[PDB]
Amino acid sequence: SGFRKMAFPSGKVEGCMVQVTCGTTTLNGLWLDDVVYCPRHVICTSEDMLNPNYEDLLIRKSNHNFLVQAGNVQLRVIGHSMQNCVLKLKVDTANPKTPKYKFVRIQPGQTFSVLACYNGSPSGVYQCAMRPNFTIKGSFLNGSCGSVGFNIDYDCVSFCYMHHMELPTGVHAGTDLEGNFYGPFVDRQTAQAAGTDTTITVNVLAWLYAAVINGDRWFLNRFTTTLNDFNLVAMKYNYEPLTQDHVDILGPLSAQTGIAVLDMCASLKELLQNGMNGRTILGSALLEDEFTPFDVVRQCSGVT
Amino acid sequence: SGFRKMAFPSGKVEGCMVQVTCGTTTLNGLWLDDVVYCPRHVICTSEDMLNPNYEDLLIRKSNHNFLVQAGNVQLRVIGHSMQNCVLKLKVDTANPKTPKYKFVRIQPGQTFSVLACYNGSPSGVYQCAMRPNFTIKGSFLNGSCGSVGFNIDYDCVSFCYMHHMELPTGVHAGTDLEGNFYGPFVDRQTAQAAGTDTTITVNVLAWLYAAVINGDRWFLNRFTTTLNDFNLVAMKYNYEPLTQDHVDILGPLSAQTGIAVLDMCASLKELLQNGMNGRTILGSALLEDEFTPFDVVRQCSGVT
Ligand SMILES: Cc1ccncc1NC(=O)CN1C(=O)COc2ccc(Cl)cc21
Ligand SMILES: Cc1ccncc1NC(=O)CN1C(=O)COc2ccc(Cl)cc21
Repeated sequence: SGFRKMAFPSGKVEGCMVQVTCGTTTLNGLWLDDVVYCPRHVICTSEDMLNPNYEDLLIRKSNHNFLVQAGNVQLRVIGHSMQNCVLKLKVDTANPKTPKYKFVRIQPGQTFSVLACYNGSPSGVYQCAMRPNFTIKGSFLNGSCGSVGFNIDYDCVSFCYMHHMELPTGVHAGTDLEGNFYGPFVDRQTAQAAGTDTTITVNVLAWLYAAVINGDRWFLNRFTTTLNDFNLVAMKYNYEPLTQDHVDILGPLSAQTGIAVLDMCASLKELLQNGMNGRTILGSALLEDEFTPFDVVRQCSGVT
Repeated sequence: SGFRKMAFPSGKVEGCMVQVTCGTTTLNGLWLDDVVYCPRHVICTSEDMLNPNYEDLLIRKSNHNFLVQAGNVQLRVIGHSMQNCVLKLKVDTANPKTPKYKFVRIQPGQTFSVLACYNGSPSGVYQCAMRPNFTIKGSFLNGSCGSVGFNIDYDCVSFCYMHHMELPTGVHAGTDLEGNFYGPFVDRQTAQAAGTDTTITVNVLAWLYAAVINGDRWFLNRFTTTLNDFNLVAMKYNYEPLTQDHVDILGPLSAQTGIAVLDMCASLKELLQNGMNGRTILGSALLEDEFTPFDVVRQCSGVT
């Protein structure tokens, strides 16, 4: 028992981290097979970042301008290309530590682990959710660009995120591994509206189920609700409307605990309307939304 | 910017995890050089656990009864010995993935990362603190025994914890890597009092400094306090008394922000007495104590 914000073991991803330098800019790159992926803004100076013409900036660069170093050793760059907001540097050596991997575009509300890196060296690992507005609330500093987000299914690493920037509001934005930004963001130093965010309802309900499994049950009540009634409350409190697909994904947790999904919705309704009255749930004094129903099942079953 | 409960990258520790089986019990072991360390209760059956005579139980075991498997391959056991509550199994092969390492006994209030494992396979990584009462609030299930806690200083892994048991209260207890339990616990299935716990004051103050660095500053006030006055409040709210050694450890954070330690103590005093009035600090609705002043400095500087 016990429930923690757990990240996937980062070993398979640590083996892929490299440092990429172009001119005076150094950031992180991901070396998979004979290709190194990194944010295309590695080719900019600070002066270029207000409105960079990436196509023109990249034309001034040759393979030998991209310095790629895998810890101690230097990689030989034999090709370079830009795909959306990422650069792909072809190297003459396939990474011997390349794990089985996939590139995936995650849905808002899904979670993943981030291996924060600086100068190609891993500094720490944390779990987070892709917000409904396609931002992530990470922990990143200057030099963290190129750090990646991922999930692991037994021996396969599905890379879903590459870090690009911090918005003026302190939140984070990035791309999938094909260089497409999540959300409306562009890789330019401009103020950028991140949409209205909402709380990931299906994940809060999953976390209330994790709470019951682990013995925190004070919030359970004698009530039930309907999807319509619950959604009027979700509306008022800026929670994502609950759908039958979310109820379906919560089936395994409802089966394990014997608590019907709509009954858990009535506990969440009372918590939204009344607050937590100075009490905690799984060590938190707020409703947590960074655990998916899959995360709860994985953590509560002991999947490796 | 941003502040997360970040764990150390687990790669160096994943390389050391093995499965240890003795009879019908399987748990995790730590393979460093030519020795595998694991909880001594691997030699018990469920019947033995009410009051095991470990010396007698171990005399019934020979080297060949300890099945050690490093993922796919089997290790040959050439010696076994019990040191406090750990077994040390000498193997004929030194672990080729052994990192630079140390065994350390951590102080209560210090933090570390845990790589939760099942059947010798890593399942996830999370950061936690050793509570003042020498328990840890982890996330562990049956089979997690032998999972380790550690910290990393550049290339050196300091192992500080090995998981042994869950107390009837759902909290966790374990040993240093010499097999000495943290706290008054014994490796026996008996109800065991974990002392009165307290909140780690120096870590809450470190986290309020992390909040200011990251822009959360609503809790700052026009007041100051003294160590004596602050300690009367710490007493009432079950917080550890603050000492000059804690103020000294907070020096770098006070220097970075320009907020004197006693002025931050006055913000913490007002938060203890008034609560957070429905507001949050770094995404938390309670006062967080799982970040040491070293953790805050490391996270806010980008140490790899
Ligand atoms: C400093 C920091 C902290 C956390 N995560 C990332 C960063 N770094 C950046 O954001 C880099 N960067 C700027 O600093 C400003 O101009 C930009 C415009 C576009 C893009 Cl892609 C990057 C930038
Ligand atoms: C189940 C679980 C969940 C989380 N962490 C650990 C465990 N496992 C245990 O605690 C094993 N175990 C018992 O189950 C009961 O008897 C004991 C007495 C002493 C010692 Cl050392 C171990 C045990």
